[PDB]
Amino acid sequence: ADSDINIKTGTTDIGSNTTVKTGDLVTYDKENGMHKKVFYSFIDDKNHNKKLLVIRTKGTIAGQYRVYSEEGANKSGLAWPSAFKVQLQLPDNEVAQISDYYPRNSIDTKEYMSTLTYGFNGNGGLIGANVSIGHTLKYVQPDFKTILESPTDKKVGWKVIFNNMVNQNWGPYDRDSWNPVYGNQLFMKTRNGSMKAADNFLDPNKASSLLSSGFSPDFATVITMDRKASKQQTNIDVIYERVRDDYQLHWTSTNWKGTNTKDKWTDRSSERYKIDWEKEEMTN
Amino acid sequence: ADSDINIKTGTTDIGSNTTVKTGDLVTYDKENGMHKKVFYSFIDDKNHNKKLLVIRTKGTIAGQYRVYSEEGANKSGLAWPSAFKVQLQLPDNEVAQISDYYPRNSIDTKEYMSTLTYGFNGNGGLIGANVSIGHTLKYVQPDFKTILESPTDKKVGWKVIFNNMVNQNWGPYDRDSWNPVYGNQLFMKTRNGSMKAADNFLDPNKASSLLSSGFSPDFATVITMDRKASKQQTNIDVIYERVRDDYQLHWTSTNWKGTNTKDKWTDRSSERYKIDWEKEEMTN
Amino acid sequence: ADSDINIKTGTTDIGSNTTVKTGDLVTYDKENGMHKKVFYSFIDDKNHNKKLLVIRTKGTIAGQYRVYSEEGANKSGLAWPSAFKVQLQLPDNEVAQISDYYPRNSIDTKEYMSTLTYGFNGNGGLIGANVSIGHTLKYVQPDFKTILESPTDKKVGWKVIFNNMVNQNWGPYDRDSWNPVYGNQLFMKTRNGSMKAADNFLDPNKASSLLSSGFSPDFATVITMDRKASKQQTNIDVIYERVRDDYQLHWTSTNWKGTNTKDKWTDRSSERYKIDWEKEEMTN
Amino acid sequence: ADSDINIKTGTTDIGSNTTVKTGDLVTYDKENGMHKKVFYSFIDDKNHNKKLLVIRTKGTIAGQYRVYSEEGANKSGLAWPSAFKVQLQLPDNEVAQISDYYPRNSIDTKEYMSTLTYGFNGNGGLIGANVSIGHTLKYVQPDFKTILESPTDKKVGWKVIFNNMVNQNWGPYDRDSWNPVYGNQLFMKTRNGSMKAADNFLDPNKASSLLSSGFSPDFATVITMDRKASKQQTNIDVIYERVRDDYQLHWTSTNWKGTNTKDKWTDRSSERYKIDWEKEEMTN
Amino acid sequence: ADSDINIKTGTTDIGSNTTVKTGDLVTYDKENGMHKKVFYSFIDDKNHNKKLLVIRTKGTIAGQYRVYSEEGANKSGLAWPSAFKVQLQLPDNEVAQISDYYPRNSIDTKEYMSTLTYGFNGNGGLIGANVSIGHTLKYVQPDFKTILESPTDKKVGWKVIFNNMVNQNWGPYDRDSWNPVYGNQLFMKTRNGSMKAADNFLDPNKASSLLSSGFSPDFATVITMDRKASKQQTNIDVIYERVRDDYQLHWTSTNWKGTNTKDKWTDRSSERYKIDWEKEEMTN
Amino acid sequence: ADSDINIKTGTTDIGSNTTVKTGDLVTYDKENGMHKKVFYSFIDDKNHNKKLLVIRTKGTIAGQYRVYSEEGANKSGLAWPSAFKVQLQLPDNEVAQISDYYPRNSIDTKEYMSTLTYGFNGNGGLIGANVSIGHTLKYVQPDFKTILESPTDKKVGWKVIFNNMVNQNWGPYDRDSWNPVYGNQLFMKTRNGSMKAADNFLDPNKASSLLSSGFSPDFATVITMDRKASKQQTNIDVIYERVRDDYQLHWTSTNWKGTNTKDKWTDRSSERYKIDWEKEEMTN
Amino acid sequence: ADSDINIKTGTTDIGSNTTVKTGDLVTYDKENGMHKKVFYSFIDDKNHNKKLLVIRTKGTIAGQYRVYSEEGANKSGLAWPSAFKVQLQLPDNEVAQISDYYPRNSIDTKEYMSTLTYGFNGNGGLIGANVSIGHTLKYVQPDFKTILESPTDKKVGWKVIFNNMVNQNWGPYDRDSWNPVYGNQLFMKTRNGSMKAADNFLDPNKASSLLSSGFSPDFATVITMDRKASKQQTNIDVIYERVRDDYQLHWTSTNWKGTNTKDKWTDRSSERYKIDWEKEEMTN
Repeated sequence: ADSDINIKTGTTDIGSNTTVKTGDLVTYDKENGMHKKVFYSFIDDKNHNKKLLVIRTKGTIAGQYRVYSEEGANKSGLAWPSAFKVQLQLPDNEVAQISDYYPRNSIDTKEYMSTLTYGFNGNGGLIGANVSIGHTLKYVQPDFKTILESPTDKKVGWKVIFNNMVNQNWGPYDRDSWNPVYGNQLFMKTRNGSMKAADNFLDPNKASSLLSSGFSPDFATVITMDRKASKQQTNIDVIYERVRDDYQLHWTSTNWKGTNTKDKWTDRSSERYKIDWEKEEMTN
Repeated sequence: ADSDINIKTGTTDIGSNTTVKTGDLVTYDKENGMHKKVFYSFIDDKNHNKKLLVIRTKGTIAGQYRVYSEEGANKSGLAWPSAFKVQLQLPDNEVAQISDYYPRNSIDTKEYMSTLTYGFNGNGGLIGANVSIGHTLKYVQPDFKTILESPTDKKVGWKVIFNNMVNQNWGPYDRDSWNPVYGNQLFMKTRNGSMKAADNFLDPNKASSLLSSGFSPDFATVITMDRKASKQQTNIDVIYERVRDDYQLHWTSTNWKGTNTKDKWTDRSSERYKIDWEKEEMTN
Repeated sequence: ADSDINIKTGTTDIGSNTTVKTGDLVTYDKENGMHKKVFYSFIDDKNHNKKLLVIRTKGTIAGQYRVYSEEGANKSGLAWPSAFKVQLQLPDNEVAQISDYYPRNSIDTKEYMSTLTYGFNGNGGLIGANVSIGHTLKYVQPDFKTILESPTDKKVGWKVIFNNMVNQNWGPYDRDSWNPVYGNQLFMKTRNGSMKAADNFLDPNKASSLLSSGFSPDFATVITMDRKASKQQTNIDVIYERVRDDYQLHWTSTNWKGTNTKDKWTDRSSERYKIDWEKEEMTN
Repeated sequence: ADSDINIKTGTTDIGSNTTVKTGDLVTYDKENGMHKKVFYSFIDDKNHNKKLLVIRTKGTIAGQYRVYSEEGANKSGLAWPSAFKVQLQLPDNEVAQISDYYPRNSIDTKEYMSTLTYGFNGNGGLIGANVSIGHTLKYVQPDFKTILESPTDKKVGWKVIFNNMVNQNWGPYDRDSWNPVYGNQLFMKTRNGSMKAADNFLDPNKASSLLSSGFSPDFATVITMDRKASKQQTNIDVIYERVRDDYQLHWTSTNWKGTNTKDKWTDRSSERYKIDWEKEEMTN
Repeated sequence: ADSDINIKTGTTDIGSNTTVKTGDLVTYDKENGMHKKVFYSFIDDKNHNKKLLVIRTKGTIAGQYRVYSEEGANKSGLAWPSAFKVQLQLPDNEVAQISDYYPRNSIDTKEYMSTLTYGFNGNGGLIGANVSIGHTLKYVQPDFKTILESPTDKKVGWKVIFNNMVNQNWGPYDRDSWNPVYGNQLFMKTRNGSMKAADNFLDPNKASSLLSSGFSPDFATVITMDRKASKQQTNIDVIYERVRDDYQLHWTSTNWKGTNTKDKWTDRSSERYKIDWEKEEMTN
Repeated sequence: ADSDINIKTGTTDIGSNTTVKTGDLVTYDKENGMHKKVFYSFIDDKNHNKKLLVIRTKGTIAGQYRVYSEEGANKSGLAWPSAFKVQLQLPDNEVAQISDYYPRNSIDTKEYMSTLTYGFNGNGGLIGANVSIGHTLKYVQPDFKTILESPTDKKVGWKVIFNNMVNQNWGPYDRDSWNPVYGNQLFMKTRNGSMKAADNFLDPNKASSLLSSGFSPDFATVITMDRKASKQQTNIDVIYERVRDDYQLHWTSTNWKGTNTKDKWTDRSSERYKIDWEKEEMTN
Repeated sequence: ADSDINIKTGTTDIGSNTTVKTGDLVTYDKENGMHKKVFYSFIDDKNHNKKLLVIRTKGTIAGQYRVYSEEGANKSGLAWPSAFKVQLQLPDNEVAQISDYYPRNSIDTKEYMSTLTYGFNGNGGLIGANVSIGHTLKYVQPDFKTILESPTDKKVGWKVIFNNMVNQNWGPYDRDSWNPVYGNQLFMKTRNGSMKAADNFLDPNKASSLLSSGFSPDFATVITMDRKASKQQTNIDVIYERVRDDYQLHWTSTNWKGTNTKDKWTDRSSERYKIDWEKEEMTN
């Protein structure tokens, strides 16, 4: 892009020959098991008109993939995290504004084709099967899709939701995955087994790593502030969320039918913060 | 290209050993939900005869993918954005001129072939089926095609229109996608379901990310101005648009037939701007 | 190549530790809708015996893809650009000479093979079907082929002609694409439709981007001049062309048969220019 | 990411123009055969508010893949390592905190498709076989999955567990791999052989290299400490583990049926360590 | 290679910290339409014992792809270039010697294996069909093969000959391509057409770009000379060739049979040159 | 990894702004035909607490692929090297310790999924053929697998053993490769031939290059030593091994049955060495 | 490797901040048509204990692919080069030793798995067809294999032998390629033709480029010498070889059967040389 306009590389960039102020803020949630890391770097480029503070939202959010409760030798349920979210918010009254953020929403690329279709040899003719022709396509489906919640001048949000999961190397089961005979098969182990329901749950290790241990954010954001602002201080609200579902399962005495509610429980490890732009330091 | 003429890399470039002026202008639309970011960098290279101001049109445009209205337990509609556009315009009287822009329109590459065709073994002969031979091809179709509206010395425009969308992992449905029995199936959930029409709409998360939250421009442009101009100031008109369609659906008591009008509503978050070339600053 | 002779990289290059003169010339065609950009960079390397001026032919040429005329509810035509050309010419009397140019004409790579052929099991024998064996191949066909018109010491020409186009994801139709029953199907929408012919044309957005808006040159050239020339000035003739065709269509009351003439109309946005080698500046 | 916000590369980084202190600590387990390497590098960047000590956990853990015992000409067993783990722990009372770690848990990418499905030619119709359509998919399964145990402010853990193994180039056998007739076939050599059971074990060289010799960690971690801490010293607990299983096998006089217990034995080469932050040295 | 011996990159190279002399020689053939470009760069490295002059043979050779003559409404011919050659020669008496040249002759890589062959189920047995097994292979065939004519201390030659060409996307026709019924089909348009033979020739644009306009050399060579030579001057003979064939065609009143002679005509734009090693300049 | 923690590249590295001592030790085995090369480089980084001497084990080990003996017109054998090994050892009493080594043992990656399996159309149902489903898989098998012998604080060992070999482009024969009718076919030429057995051996050139000439180590190791050690000297034991097998073959008057013993003969070109850490030199 | 031990790149290398002596030696064989180029670069690194002279064996060896003799209208032969070899030798008495060489012998990588095999549906059972299962495999076979002759402290040799060749795009014929009916088909043109045998030979241009013109070595070697040697001079013996075969062919009056002898003739362009290590110059 930059070099495509024949501009020398790095000419239209920022963060050079200046004294920046980085930092390190670490916080842990003893109850929800959520790790927090908001590594920052203040930018005060002279050529750049406004101030900057690139916010790197590191850390991790645990999974808590465990059997929360059992209700008999044939009935039991499991709670698993379904959507880790980070909706950072900035108070309206503050003049500070979000101006750039990564990741973002990118186009999804398909690859469609057509193999063979003709009216044979021995054989007005506007059959409806004209769409019933070669339809070869291809694309990929990551199990967790890092979406970007539609931001604004105040709130920048992300949502890493559950797309689908493969079980027993058979069927890309998703958040609904309903089979009338067997119910849902998201984390099943035996279809017609007679084992204990609490113990008849798919092993967390042989599944996606995100569910078992957790997920680690690596998202980034920059907030821009007027250089001539009287008060060089704002409020950063960091919010780590989790959406546990209720993947219940019961034995119909013939096969195991399971039902999963949507967003049964939520967690919110919100945390206030203060930015000392004058000191170019994010106070803990 | 440059090195292919044996020129040393970077010799025929601009933006070196000079003092450039960058900046930051952020604006948000409280009603249309449109974000605006026009990050700029003034260029005043001595070897280069004219002035420059590379305009980087960042920001985002929301999607507003929601059920706008319902008209009964069997009839309802949805409004979804179809074409985000950025048609920046510059007044005619101003001597400032656009000279380069990215992205542009690139050639589309196919890959055609032929598998097998012959007159068997046991078998003048100019059958019409000579085109009915091996026709294997391959290419890709992004769901949103970032077109470049044919620019001029004043107006440089872009249009990120909707190419197609895949639903239920079955059929690359597009802006027309008409099936006489079922109507349009762009965002359907159940074909023969009996659920509420307002609630019988495909979930925004399991679709393209652009529709749900929105789309973020990353387009760039440069306007060149005479170095000996008496008045070192022009007018930049930044325009963010959206084209919501009207994807209604109704139950024929047998199956759900939906119709989508074209360009039912539009939005235009136009914004005047002033460039202080003398100050090498884009005033807010 | 250079390093293959064990020469240090960049040793046999030009454009280093010297003062070059770049520039910017912008011009627009109010009638033909053609943009012009001849970004230049003068080279006066001391080690290099001759002078240089690398000419970068940027800009764009509009498409003007519109329904030029209609001749009844069943007969109508469309004019679409078929070959954008840039034939720069330099007057013969001038000693200035072209010496290098990019792009050029490159070899086309096929990939041929053979799957299976044998005289079975139960089965002198020099059948003509010895060529009727495994014939698997593969290669790519870009829709617009940037050819290099055979240059000389005076004229360097390019021609970006139309190779083929895919319609309805069915058939790589080309500049002739004749089917006796249906005529030409380059930009058809309905084969047996009853809609208005002027409105029965394939949408420009769902086709190649070049036809709808236009095409943007990025070609480059260098002209070399004697360093001891008495008159340090020549004449650059920049020429942007377009070849609109006449893709008419008519309804045979059974199906739509269309005919496309070849090179029905042309445009030539020729422009004289003057090079001030003494000033190392391209005067507008 | 960094350059996507147009920041100059390396601007938002640490570890520059400062005097760091590296080191080398080597320790070996004469009994368990575990190698230990905790290569370290102290960081005291002035711009960075806190202290750092990036911990590189090199070394190796042997496999001890040998026939531990035999119980007759037809019955014998083998002990093989199933899960190498490194759960470094830091005492709670110490203010030192973990802030970043690599590797982490990444999304798993599938690639799903659909080949062909239609209601033929000669042939309401809501068959249950609508999911019985083209389901072409592909992905990769590494035999050892480097998982990241859900960390916290004190404990950062890893677990390189056994995913699956291919035997005789036939069947991706895993940790359960139960066939009722033949039992488990993880490390079998002959299915209906009459050879000695202790000698009827798959050769360690023609299997995964990890089991035979061992596995070498290359994991990394950084602990951050308050710069104004009164006591500049903490306690690093490095722990190398192993989980030997009991892959026994017996001859049923017709075929060899083997059973593998889960986590029969474990090893823990825990090692206390002391960090002299004042000296910027990790004492052995 | 160099770094594989642990040598620092660039240590065993030439052309550093020295004053080289480049240049520019341009010449055009007003009759044969051949462009000549012998861009040069003198090398006088002190560490290197001998002198150098790396010769870069740029320029182009036209195609002259036109209907040379017609001999009736059914008989006509076409002349097309078949082998562009550059055989640079240096006089024997001169002590100057060629020492390195690019391109060179490289190995051709195949990729072969077997799919399936077995003696079925129901079925000494040394059938001759043991070679009639899986023969899947793959490789590529460029249409023009840049061969390196076997050089010597005096003559360094190249030959870019015609390998094959694809017509009508059907059959990789080559320099012989004989079919008894239809003759040769190298540049045919209609097999059983009744159109004028002079006009019944494949369009040059829809074929390889080399034939229509021409081909551009980019070959390189270096000649090494004794540093203590009394006479610091030699003679460079640059030779650009072309081999037009005679692709005639005639109508047998049933189908068009064409014959192509081999090397019917040739062209030789030889050019003497003088090297002033003392001046480190290639005089025109 | 390093940059993933946002550390500047090269910050956590060693071997900079210091004076290192390299060297060159060459030795050849006149009898076993083993070449020895232990290229070294002493490291004395001030920031690094300990000393270093990176040991690069270059050289080669011959193959000696020849017909060692013949025992009649129908019986003969061949000796071929099966496992080149380099087990460097360091005496226990010496405080010097191995701390890092490359290559190491890496995970093996498969690629598995399913094509198609269903219960047809016209057709409780827990058939054992549920594993008999789409089992498409693929991976690579190098013929010589560079394993890493499980090291310790004293001995670091490698073993490049024979995985498999392809003969006659038919069958990936391995170290056992037993066919009851034909015996082993590792290096056979004719299955039912009548030629001399000593001459009926597969040509060494049309096989793997390692067997014919030999194999060249490129392995590396580093030993770390206490900086405050009283005696700055240890003993490096370099050992190059070879494991010739006995691939005999005999004619059963119908077909050639061959047998290959395991590890029939071995060679050990052990060599003592002395490191003068004080001189920073490896004495020959 | 180097950076894998966390060593800074280039730390354990040679050839830096020192004055090296390159050179240029050119020689041509007027009879055998062999070019000779032994480009050299002396290395005298102070840190490195020994001396160095990296030998780059450039040049070329002609092919002489011509019809050597004809013996009747039906019988004729062709001589073609089969194995270009470079066996450089150094006299035993000289202390100079070879220590590193490129290219070397590398492992060959296959890619094998199974597609489908099962005992059907309607169908102890240890059939011999258990090896008759999915055997999909793939790998590459270059036509000329650059082998490394097993070197020693004195002689370093290479051998670029003929692997196979494809004729008529049908069959990868090799050095034996015997078919009883047609004989050898290495360079045949017509199988049942009646043309002159001397003229019935495959055209050299439509075959591998190596045979027609020749092959160009690019091999490299380094010889190391004691720095304290009394006599700083040795003897380099450069040897370029060729192995012409005798590919005769005769007409059996039904088909053309050809026989090719092995190594019928050889050539040896040996050349003595002298190294002046004191002068750091390779005298011609």
